[PDB]
Amino acid sequence: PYANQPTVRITELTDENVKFIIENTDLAVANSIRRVFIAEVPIIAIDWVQIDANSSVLHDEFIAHRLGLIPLTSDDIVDKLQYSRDCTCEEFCPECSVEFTLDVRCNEDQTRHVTSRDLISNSPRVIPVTSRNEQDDILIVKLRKGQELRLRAYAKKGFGKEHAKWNPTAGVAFEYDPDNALRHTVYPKPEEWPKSEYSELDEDESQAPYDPNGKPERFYYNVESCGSLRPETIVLSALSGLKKKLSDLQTQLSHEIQSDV
Amino acid sequence: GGRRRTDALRFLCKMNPSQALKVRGMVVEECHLPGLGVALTLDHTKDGVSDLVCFVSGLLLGTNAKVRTWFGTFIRNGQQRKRSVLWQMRRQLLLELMGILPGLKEEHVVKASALLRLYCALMGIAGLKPTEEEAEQLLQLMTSRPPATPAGVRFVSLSFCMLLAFSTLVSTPEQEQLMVVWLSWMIKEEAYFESFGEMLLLVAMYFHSNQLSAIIDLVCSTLGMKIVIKPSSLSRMKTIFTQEIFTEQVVTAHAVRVPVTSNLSANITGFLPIHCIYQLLRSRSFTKHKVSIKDWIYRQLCETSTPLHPQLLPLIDVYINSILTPASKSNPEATNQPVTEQEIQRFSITAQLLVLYYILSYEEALLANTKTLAAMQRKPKSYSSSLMDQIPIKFLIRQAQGLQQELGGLHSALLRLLATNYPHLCI
Amino acid sequence: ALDVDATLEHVQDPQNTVKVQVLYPDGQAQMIHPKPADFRNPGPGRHRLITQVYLSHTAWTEACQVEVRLLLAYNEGTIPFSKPVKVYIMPKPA
Amino acid sequence: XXXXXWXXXXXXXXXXXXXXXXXXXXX
Amino acid sequence: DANSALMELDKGLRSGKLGEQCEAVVRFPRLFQKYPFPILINSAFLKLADVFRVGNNFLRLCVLKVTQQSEKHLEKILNVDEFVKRIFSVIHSNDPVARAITLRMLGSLASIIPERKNAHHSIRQSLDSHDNVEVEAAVFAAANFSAQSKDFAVGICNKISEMIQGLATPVDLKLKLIPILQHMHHDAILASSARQLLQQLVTSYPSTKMVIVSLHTFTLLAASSLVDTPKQIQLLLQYLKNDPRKAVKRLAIQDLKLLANKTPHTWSRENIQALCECALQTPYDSLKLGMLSVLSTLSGTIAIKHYFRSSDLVKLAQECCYHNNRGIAAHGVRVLTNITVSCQEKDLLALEQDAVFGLESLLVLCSQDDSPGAQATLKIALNCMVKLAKGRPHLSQSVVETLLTQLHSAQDAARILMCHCLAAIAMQLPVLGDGMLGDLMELYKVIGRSATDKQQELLVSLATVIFVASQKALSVESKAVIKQQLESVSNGWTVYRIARQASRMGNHDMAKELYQSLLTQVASEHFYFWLNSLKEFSHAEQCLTGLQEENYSSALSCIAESLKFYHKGIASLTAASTPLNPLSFQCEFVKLRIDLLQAFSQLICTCNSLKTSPPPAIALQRCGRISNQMKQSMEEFRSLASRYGDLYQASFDADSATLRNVELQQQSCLLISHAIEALILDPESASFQEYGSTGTAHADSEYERRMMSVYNHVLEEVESLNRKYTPVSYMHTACLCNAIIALLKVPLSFQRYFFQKLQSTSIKLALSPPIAVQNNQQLALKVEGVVQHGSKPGLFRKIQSVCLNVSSTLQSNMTNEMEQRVEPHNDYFSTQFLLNFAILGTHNITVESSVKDANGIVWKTGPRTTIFVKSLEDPYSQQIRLQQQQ
Ligand SMILES: [Zn+2]
Repeated sequence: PYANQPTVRITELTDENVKFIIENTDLAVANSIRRVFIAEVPIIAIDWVQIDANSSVLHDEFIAHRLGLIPLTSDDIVDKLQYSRDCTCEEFCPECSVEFTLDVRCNEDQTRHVTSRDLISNSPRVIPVTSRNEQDDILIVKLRKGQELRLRAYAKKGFGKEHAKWNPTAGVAFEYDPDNALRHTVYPKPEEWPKSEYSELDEDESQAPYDPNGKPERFYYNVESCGSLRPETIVLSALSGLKKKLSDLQTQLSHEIQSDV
Repeated sequence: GGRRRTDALRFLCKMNPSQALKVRGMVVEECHLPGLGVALTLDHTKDGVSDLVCFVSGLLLGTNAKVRTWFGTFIRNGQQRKRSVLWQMRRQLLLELMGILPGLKEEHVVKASALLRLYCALMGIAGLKPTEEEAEQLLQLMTSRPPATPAGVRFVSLSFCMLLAFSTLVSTPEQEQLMVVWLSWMIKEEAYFESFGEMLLLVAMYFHSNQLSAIIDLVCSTLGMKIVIKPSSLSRMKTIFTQEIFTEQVVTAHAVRVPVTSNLSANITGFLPIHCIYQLLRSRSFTKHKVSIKDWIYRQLCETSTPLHPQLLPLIDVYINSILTPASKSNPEATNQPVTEQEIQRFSITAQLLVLYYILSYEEALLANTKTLAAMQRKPKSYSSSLMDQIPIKFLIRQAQGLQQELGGLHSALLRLLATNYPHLCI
Repeated sequence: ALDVDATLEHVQDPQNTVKVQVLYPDGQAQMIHPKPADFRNPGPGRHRLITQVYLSHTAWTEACQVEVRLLLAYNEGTIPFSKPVKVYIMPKPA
Repeated sequence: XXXXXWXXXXXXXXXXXXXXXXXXXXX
Repeated sequence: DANSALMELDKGLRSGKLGEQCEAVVRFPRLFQKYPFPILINSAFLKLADVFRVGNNFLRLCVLKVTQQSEKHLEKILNVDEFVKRIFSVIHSNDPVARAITLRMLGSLASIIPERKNAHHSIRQSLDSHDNVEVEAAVFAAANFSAQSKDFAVGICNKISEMIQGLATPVDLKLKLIPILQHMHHDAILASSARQLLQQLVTSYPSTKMVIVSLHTFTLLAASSLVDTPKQIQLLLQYLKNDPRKAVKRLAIQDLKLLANKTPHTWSRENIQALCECALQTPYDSLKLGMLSVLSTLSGTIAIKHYFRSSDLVKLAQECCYHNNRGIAAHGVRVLTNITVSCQEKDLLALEQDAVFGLESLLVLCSQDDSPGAQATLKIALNCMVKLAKGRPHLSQSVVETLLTQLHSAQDAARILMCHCLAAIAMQLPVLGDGMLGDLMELYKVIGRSATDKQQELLVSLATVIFVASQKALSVESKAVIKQQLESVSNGWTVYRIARQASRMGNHDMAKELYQSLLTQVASEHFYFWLNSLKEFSHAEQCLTGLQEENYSSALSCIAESLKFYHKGIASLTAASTPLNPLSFQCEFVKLRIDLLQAFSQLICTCNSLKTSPPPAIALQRCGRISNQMKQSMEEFRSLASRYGDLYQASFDADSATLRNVELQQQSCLLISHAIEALILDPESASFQEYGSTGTAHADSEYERRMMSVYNHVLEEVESLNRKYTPVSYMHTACLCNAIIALLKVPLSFQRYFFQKLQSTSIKLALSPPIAVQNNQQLALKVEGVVQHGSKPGLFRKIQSVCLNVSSTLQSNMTNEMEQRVEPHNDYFSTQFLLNFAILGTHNITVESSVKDANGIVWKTGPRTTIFVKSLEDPYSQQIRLQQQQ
């Protein structure tokens, strides 16, 4: 009648992904963890662009949409930042937002590439991921001579349930039962199906023998980050966020039971 | 740049041998030219153990971390060179190892312990990879038979924690079977359990629970320093104990032969035998292997000091549950002298309060269990009413009131038991 | 601005002896001379000091403290006079 | 009663000295 | 979590069952101990008050017990009004038991609600109730509130008076009701009115219980309210000499003992005279012993100087010196000894011998009986004769002689105490040591195995007094002692303690042999390395004893051999260093001894390099390389002095003796540096009026006496050879280079901090800020630390202020040099620093923790914790700065 006792084994930790295994937990818990990975981990992304000048071939909505999709370093600042709707300031403030400024003027005969280096932050720790001190820079717009782009952008806190620009993950690879011992999927011809990366069978075998008493455990993960958060920070903030949602639901349910009874 | 300076200063110390190892002292103080100091302490050895073992043990195991890292990097870089003073050090240490190996004499066992901990320090910090002859002689020194002194207990403890720490130095079935026959010889020995048996039992519990993380902490605490172990090296070590050496039956039979922690309290920290006994009673291992735990529980309860260890109350609770579960019947504390004599020679007040807590919790478990037992008439085995007259319950809770802060939750639980069971004593 | 209310008891000449010291968390120990206009005298041997002392520093990463203390000055040095009192200060960036 | 008697006033037993006593006493 | 545990024991108090509810209530003090947070203690106390208001009387009693056990935490609740109001609501209950429990709550809460007038009114109303438990609880609450509030006390004094002379009040409740007047120490007129009431009360109710309780509360009022003391003392003496009951006299005796322990300076000569007259004409030894205990307490204070020929106190001390009771004899001897060592008048010369022979008679009476009460009087007598020997030096010979004659004819358990006495005497007067060596050695010989339990303590104490008595070495006595231990004691702890005493007193060959005998007895290799290092240190200090006189070649040989053995010892000592209790002081002391011996050897090499290596071809200057050599030697010896000083400052846990030893080594190397400077480098600039005022040479040890004798001799030689020769002199090198020999001739003493760790204290220093801070912002170091007292917290010194020094060094210089003297209030301190980082890059900052004791001495003890700070720039600020620069 009680809780699981889940164990964690991490097989690969990199600045771009974490590859770990969760055992002795339920399928619903693992899937909700994956869903919070994609949708409910808060990061900082641009959500307010004031265009002052745009002579480029791309219109203002296009530039704003591209600026929103630029990932920003969000580690240990997204926890301090409040949501913009929850903060009591009139305009934006440092306690709920990060201000960005871009001002590029093309005066040369060569094409000017407006990149994420031109996005200038007012916070030293919320910067574009490609501007971290190898990889090239995210191109925003290309400018010919005479064209300019002056804008003021404000970057706030949100999660991927609202908009995919706040999704911190690139690919959340998720697996369970790699040898199909549970027969949760049924291959018409199991011989022509390639082995999983986590498969524990020989070349002569095609799938494990059927286990009638089995349940899904030993869930395999590969959480690739977009660079906005460290992948370990993605997993830790996902667990904290799911815990917080459950605790908030506990609080409201306790109030509702107390008011009804 | 280095060889010329080393030769010049070795010649200078040959010219002035009185201040020769003062230059070794300046080598250590300035953290320059480690091989020169090694050559200085090697060239002037022409009782005790030796000066070289003290010197490099002090380098690797000293308070100064800079000197430790400096000497470790020296040995690590010297390993990569083709087989030069490092090899002279290793040959001298090896011929020092054969100087005491036969078991061992009762006066050479401490020397063997010091040499063995030196090899610990080398293979832990320096990254020294021992040779085949070095590993064979070292493993021959592991399986020696000390005269079962406390020095011998320290010797076998260090040898066992090195088998745990460095499982990469066996690599052969013959040294494997020599190791396990030495382990079986140490297990069947009786005078070692007076300690080493606590360590054996605790690592057996940790492999049965598949912890393999505080195993590293126990090895580091016994050796007195931090070593990277890479627990995949201990994977073959786990299967030796789990399937062959420390089975559940022999660890359960060993759980009663280990002595109790005398005068245990919250001051005595760390993982104690009481925790392992509590873990075994949680898994009902003693009834599953027909081993009597009543004597050990009574002996542990009879020796307790004035701070209360947090594990004592859950241990008593699971012991009472083990008595009254329908899985089997652990024997309760006997109605005579081990309870009547215990509540009269000069037993501790915490012992009396713990026994009173056990008795009252046994009474509530009996009254909450007979509604659904339906097993046997001898299964309850209720205490006599004449026994409870010799128990000064109000008096004992009166002393327990005055020492509330010295008890964890014992005074609270005793108050709850008194209020539920004896409301006439709560007026 | 920080307002103080000092209950000076049995001070012979509080107009020219009682001084306010503000001590920032760094080495700054700015000493403030109150004007004689706000040394109120509600009784014999009783005095009231109501000054609006002024505090400023650049940005802090956390609200540290500030140390406010009354001092007595004499004709060449100054000595502690009142109980040391800590006030929390948070200079936020512009 | 010497004020500087080391063996006397052994109520303040240390950690190293206590272990040394336990090791060199029963031997 | 704290709030999780609070909810875990909060859910139990609506269980309905009284057992789980009292469970929930009495778990609260453990929660208060674990989580001392005011916002949480507040909520816990408010719900405890709520369950007090709604619960039954047993739950209310549990809340009362919790409140009594949590008195220090209830000052930090700060919602006082509603908490006290919901407790106070059930003062109106018709149940007298509930009213009594609430009165006990109010008395328990009286520290945080003084001047709370409804509580005062409830106590006053409940004092007149008809239920005994409610009246007793009201008395308890009145006793608590009178201590914490003077406005309660002024009216309740009149009320308690009127209900004491009210005869409807029974005698036992009167007895409980008298000690309310103890807390009348608020106003002088209040204490005067209380004293008038007590004076009427003692004569109004002359019962023995009434006079005991009234006299004790009168004296507690007189001790607390200090302007009552001479009349209280004279009242006590009057009741001691006139009231015939033994219990009243016994309270008068113990009460005058309390007043003499508290305020002995306020006793007049008439009070001491009256107490002495009481002790003369009493027929009971049980009362005379107590009176002499009071007079012996008074004798050790300045009351004797206020008292002062042959007076009644002297005659009483002489009479009680020869008494069949051992306690009366001990007290009379203590009074005689205190009078003798207090002053130097002509009259005490007669009673000096009286004190000596009374001491000897008490020794011959208290030695052969082995009673538990006899050992206390023996300790008193031996402490008294130690004080007699130290305070007055000349008569110590007879004291030592009677101890030696008593040693051969006394029981074993008495012999440890006389060995301690003889060692305490012999460390202060060294001329008495060598004359008593033969008898003590015979006593060591005649032990054999004629004991089983006190044999070990007697062996170590008697070997200790051999080592103290023998200022020189041992030739055959060492072999006889070795044979005695080998035949008798296989317990290696006795051998270790005897070797420890040998290395303490400088008998290093004996220590070397005993440490060789001990290397096979240990279990851990750590103690093996420690014992081997001790053996090598003792061997090296024994090798240093080969310096006969003036022979610099043999000096070089002996110093080289000692250095070889001694840093072989430090090679084996740092192997014994542990993560838990490292050998830090031992390693630093041995390293400093190595450096001092090496500097001595280098200086003797420069002595030889005067005559060797002749001066250069030059037509101070024109002296050759030797001028720079003594310059380097002076620099090295001054650096050694500074390092001995910083070892002194870093110890903080040593004795007075170990600190004195470190100071002696520092003075030794300072003496050598000054001897270089004053007669090689610049005799004209140096050699001022450095006449040390050698008056009372209060040197506690023989080693200290030898060191200051050597210092005085060397300083006199330097002053006598200041400008008598040219700076390139053979007499200069000879006198300095023989000063080396005189300094090294006395053996080194290893003190107690080298062996035993007492007063283990440290700073945890858990600071809270590679961390990164913006260039424009200033970093805030919220640094906090907790001290860790081990066993005795203030055995030698106590922490008064924790001086924290923090500085920042860029490019991981010292520009943020800051200092704050914070005071720990509950063995914990917290302060916050403001560090500025204008230069971008990695900033290494370090924080120190100096401790200033009660005397004002700075002890550099705390850890040097370092954290690295990176000064990263804002991208907008960086762009603005580059645009402004370009
Ligand atoms: Zn905001």
